[PDB]
Amino acid sequence: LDPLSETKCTLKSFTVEKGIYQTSNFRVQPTESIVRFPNITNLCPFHEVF
Amino acid sequence: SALTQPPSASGSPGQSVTISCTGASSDVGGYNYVSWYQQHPGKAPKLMIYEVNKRPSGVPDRFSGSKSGNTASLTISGLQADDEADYYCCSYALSRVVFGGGTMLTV
Repeated sequence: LDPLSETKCTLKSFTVEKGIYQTSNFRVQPTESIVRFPNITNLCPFHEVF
Repeated sequence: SALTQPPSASGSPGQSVTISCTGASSDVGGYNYVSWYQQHPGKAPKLMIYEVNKRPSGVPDRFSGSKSGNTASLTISGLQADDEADYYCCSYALSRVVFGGGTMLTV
């Protein structure tokens, strides 16, 4: 909800003293799309073996 | 694939003739999956040449076979009157037998 509740959950307590008192979390930017770039080709002669 | 055979063949008795067969496929087993059949007008065909480096029993040595690349050859040493029949080549490599268009051999 808010950084106060986040640091409360981090400290596992409903009361937080003065100061940072801990490191809240780490920022991680997520992905927005997908890029599957494999090659370009024709089918495989699996009938020659099976 | 489909096999290709000449429309007809001609040859005088005593000489030799050759029948071509282009289009034989192959697999991981080998390249000798070529067979030949002779069918006289009015009866069922008969297996003449199979595994061209070999031949069945009861067949004279006049019928010979060979293969160079993707082309098969049927060699007949002596031509006789009872040789006029339709000769088909068959490819049985990829678990699928395919008969060619056939050739008319007349003496």
